[PDB]
Amino acid sequence: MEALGADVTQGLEKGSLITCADNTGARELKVISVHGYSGTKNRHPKAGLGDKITVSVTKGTPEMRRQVLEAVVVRQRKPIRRPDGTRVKFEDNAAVIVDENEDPRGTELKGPIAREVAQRFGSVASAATMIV
Amino acid sequence: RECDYCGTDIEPGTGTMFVHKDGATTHFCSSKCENNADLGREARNLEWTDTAR
Amino acid sequence: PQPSRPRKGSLGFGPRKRSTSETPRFNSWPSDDGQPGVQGFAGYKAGMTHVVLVNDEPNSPREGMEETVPVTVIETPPMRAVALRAYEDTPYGQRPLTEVWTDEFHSELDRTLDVPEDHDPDAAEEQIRDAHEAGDLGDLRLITHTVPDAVPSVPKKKPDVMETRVGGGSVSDRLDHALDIVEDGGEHAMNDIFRAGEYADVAGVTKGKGTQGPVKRWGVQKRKGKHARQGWRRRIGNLGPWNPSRVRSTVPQQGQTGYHQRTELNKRLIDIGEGDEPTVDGGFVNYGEVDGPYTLVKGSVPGPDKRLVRFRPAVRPNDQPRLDPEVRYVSNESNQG
RNA sequence: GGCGAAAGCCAAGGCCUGUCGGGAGCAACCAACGUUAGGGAAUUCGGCAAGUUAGUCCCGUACCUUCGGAAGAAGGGAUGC
RNA sequence: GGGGUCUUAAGGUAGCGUAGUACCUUGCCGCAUCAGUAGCGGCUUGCAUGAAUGGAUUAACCAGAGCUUCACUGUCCCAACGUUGGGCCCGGUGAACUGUACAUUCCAGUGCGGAGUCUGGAGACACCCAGGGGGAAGCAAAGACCCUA
RNA sequence: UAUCGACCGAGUGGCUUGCUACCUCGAUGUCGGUUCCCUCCAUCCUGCCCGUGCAGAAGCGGGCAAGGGUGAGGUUGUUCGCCUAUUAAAGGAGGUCGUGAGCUGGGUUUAGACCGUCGUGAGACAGGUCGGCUGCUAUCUACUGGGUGUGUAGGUGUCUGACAAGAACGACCGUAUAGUACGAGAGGAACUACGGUUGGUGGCCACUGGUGUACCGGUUGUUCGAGAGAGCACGUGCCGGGUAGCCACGCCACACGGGGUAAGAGCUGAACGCAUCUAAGCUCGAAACCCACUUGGAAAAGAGACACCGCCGAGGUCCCGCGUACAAGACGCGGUCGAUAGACUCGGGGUGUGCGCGUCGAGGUAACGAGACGUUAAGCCCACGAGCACUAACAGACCAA
Ligand SMILES: [Cl-]
Ligand SMILES: [K+]
Ligand SMILES: [Mg+2]
Ligand SMILES: [Mg+2]
Ligand SMILES: [Mg+2]
Ligand SMILES: [Mg+2]
Ligand SMILES: [Mg+2]
Ligand SMILES: [Mg+2]
Ligand SMILES: [Mg+2]
Ligand SMILES: [Mg+2]
Ligand SMILES: [Mg+2]
Ligand SMILES: [Mg+2]
Ligand SMILES: [Mg+2]
Ligand code: NA
Ligand code: NA
Ligand code: NA
Ligand code: NA
Ligand code: NA
Ligand SMILES: [Sr+2]
Ligand SMILES: [Sr+2]
Ligand SMILES: [Sr+2]
Ligand SMILES: [Sr+2]
Ligand SMILES: [Sr+2]
Ligand SMILES: [Sr+2]
Ligand SMILES: [Sr+2]
Ligand SMILES: [Sr+2]
Ligand SMILES: [Sr+2]
Ligand SMILES: [Sr+2]
Ligand SMILES: [Sr+2]
Ligand SMILES: [Sr+2]
Ligand SMILES: [Sr+2]
Ligand SMILES: [Sr+2]
Ligand SMILES: [Sr+2]
Ligand SMILES: [Sr+2]
Ligand SMILES: [Sr+2]
Ligand SMILES: [Sr+2]
Ligand SMILES: [Sr+2]
Ligand SMILES: [Sr+2]
Ligand SMILES: [Sr+2]
Ligand SMILES: [Sr+2]
Repeated sequence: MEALGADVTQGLEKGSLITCADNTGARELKVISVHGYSGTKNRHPKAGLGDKITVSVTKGTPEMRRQVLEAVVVRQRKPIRRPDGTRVKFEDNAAVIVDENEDPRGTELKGPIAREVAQRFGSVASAATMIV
Repeated sequence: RECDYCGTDIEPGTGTMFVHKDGATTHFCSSKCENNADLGREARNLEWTDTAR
Repeated sequence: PQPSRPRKGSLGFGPRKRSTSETPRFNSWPSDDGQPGVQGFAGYKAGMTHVVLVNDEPNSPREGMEETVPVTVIETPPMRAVALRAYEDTPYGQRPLTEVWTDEFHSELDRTLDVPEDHDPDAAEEQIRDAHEAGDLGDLRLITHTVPDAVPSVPKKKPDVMETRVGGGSVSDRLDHALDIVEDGGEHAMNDIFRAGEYADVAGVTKGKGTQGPVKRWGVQKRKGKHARQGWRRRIGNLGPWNPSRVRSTVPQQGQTGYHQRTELNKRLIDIGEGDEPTVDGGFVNYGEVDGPYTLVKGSVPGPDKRLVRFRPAVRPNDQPRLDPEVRYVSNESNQG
């Protein structure tokens, strides 16, 4: 994938529960897999700000629940490092559901988004209200 | 740049930026400021802050 | 069916014993290309700080932007090249042929070796040139020593001596270059060998950590869950199978960890200068204040502060040199905090 | 002190005899502990081990039931000087 | 069991049922999970349920067996730092287990087919400290399994 | 004969199962897992190739090839297997079905108990079920690290390199190439140049993070009459902050190219006038082999080389102050021709505003009064740096060709 432009300390793992920062009808998402990741023995596959992950819907409308979908991590609590050394972290961990072509499935995004995510999923960033 | 908490200049290539739920952005010079800020303390009420002084 | 997994630690840095010489000994030198010139230098480690740099990678999206970079401050005062030792090629590799010395020696070189009182710089030079005529001349190296007296933060006065190969054009022009450097008094500087922005390999004896177990020393796991409570917290599963009935040297075991020699490839030289611009408020913790010839190496350098480190023109660089990076800022903030 | 023959602290009284000591910021490793960012049972046969909760007052309390119970259900609020 | 009685007197009623009883078996359908040889509900032809050899069912009770959820957490990702007592060095005190002999081994082979000791090579200067335990088919108890008397 | 492939026939392995009863009954602990190390190739991925029912993209099949990789999860004790999402791929096998003087103890397989079936009964079951223990101070050998001696045969310093170890590097995604070649279209490459991620590796601590029973502060109970200042509440009563140091969750570094080959593509070329990649010869060509790179390495018995100093004195030991070192030993630095350690003072840091006094303070006749402000960027403290010979590195003993 295109370089992020920041170093990331994965703050999530397979099994983590996170917020669904959009209006698709999904309130809570469970991380199942990390697109393009291969770990090592005994290591829980990790995910962080910027990754594309497969997720299952834990909380939300009946129609969305239990569905296995792709998403993009947009916010995380564990800090990330920017070129100038400054660290950046968020209030929560969030991901926006996205389709086969990486376009957000929902119409609106809720909450801020790391500018770095724009360097990959521009269509996601160009639906963001606030880009930090 | 100034630390949004105590108000001192922030040593370049240093500090952290906390991104609030609503989008607000708070630059912290040190862990100490973030931690006092978590205890719900107001920079003004602490005599050791440039803000207070 | 037991998942696969790489072995714990590398089998290429052993045996993991204590180093023989606290002073590093390169085991390879750069290629003979440019004009003649000494292929290495040395200094003493002081500590780290960071710097703000203008990205200069032509292929980077951030080219021209501020970028903070960690840096290790190395005090690098001038050294003395006291002799020109020549090697001859023999059926058993290279062997020291003879050496050419000077008269003017640092006032305290008499703390390490027995300074020469009666020497013959020509009888030697002649032997060397005769050898070169016969075509039995292997490379030429300069016996080199530091002047820790120029460094107040370092308690020692007793110089550190090391051989440094001379590389360059033709062996003849090279031999003459070497001889001139020595004859003088030997004195030379980091400037003479390096330019800021070039890549250098840094060698040094890592920090010592005494004896340590398999976990820290080899990176083996700690017993997990219930296994961590029955009496074995950080002891490997087994020393080996039933057969072969013996313990292979490859199974991770406790022992000396640290104080080994390591040669760290491609370290970018951010800036060469002199003075006290890179010192830190309050002084570098466990070292002192810098105010003299110094070097800023990008990243880390093996060994604790005060340890002698060695420089050498990168032998296997991966990038082309981007000379004289633009240093917009150099932190002087106290390291205590 | 507190509900208390509870804890904790302290008298009267007893003791330094749950009787080998001296050294090394005192390494590895072990016993028994403290603290750990983000994630939060992914560990394991199994949440084993640890932890969470916690005293008291007010509000409030489901299914089921042998009408006794369930019940401190759950849930919420208060608490010093 | 056979057929639309036969054995051996009767021929399984009410229940319950893949059971702590169901071999086949992870039975089939459903719930729950990203995925559930589990658990629960239903079906049920029950290899081989069933009425004081008690059946069914059941509030309360339980350091009894299994399952799920919320909360929490170094159980784990993945380990780190620290505390106390040991460990290590020194004075003093001072055992035991074990011992055919020899013994610096290693890779192969051979041999009663599982060798430090045989064969052929390889390696090997001696002694000491600390370590975790690969081997001595380690030490411990004339195998309790199995057969024989 | 792209691909699939019956019958029948010939084999190799020693992974399954069976047979045998050679070894062991004065004991070789069982399944599964786990942890840690080596290996095999009948190759799942990665590299290089051939064929195609090969346009392309992608498949399918075959060849060389064991450098590296082959992961996370749901039921089940499971091995196995079924299932889910990731993946370049999530290959199989050997090591006493590697691994219990390493762990676990869920299954098996004692003594308790229930069910079904069988038995007149005791009781049984190659059925199910709940419960049910894991000893030992390492003598030798083995290896990981550390020392003392002897040999080579006065000392200091620098080297050499026989050999030895390495995966020190493996893999992926993305961009330009390019919506291009190819193709009606749909679809859709590559060489090469770049950016990044992942797994592995070595190191480091400016940054972020953890710790930090140094330290500073808040505060509960109780004891010292109150105040001040303290002890105890387990090796901090509890709580907040946290320097150094150590750390990872942080940060830095880990080629390019040569050489020789395999499969394969070829040249020249005969036997065989032609043909023929092969027989002699030659040009190429794999993540594999060698080198390059890193680490060890004068005990390499051919026991090494160089330079200087010294043989009445070079150098070393003891001693003393110490740590860039450390379990003993070892290693490194300084020793008045001195900043080696401490005191002191600055600096740089940690806490967070001291004792006392003054004013204010709901009230209360008053006494009394939780607390607020000022004095006070205060007080207290520092495993760091600098200055500084004040104190202590003194005095001095010895070996030595
Ligand atoms: Cl996954
Ligand atoms: K036996
Ligand atoms: Mg595992
Ligand atoms: Mg610091
Ligand atoms: Mg800081
Ligand atoms: Mg598991
Ligand atoms: Mg009856
Ligand atoms: Mg017998
Ligand atoms: Mg093959
Ligand atoms: Mg076995
Ligand atoms: Mg064993
Ligand atoms: Mg055992
Ligand atoms: Mg034992
Ligand atoms: Na009382
Ligand atoms: Na096993
Ligand atoms: Na391979
Ligand atoms: Na499984
Ligand atoms: Na066995
Ligand atoms: Sr195994
Ligand atoms: Sr070498
Ligand atoms: Sr046990
Ligand atoms: Sr054996
Ligand atoms: Sr008393
Ligand atoms: Sr006594
Ligand atoms: Sr703390
Ligand atoms: Sr669980
Ligand atoms: Sr599980
Ligand atoms: Sr409550
Ligand atoms: Sr031991
Ligand atoms: Sr082969
Ligand atoms: Sr392939
Ligand atoms: Sr099965
Ligand atoms: Sr068991
Ligand atoms: Sr001899
Ligand atoms: Sr592309
Ligand atoms: Sr198209
Ligand atoms: Sr205490
Ligand atoms: Sr409490
Ligand atoms: Sr060929
Ligand atoms: Sr020698």
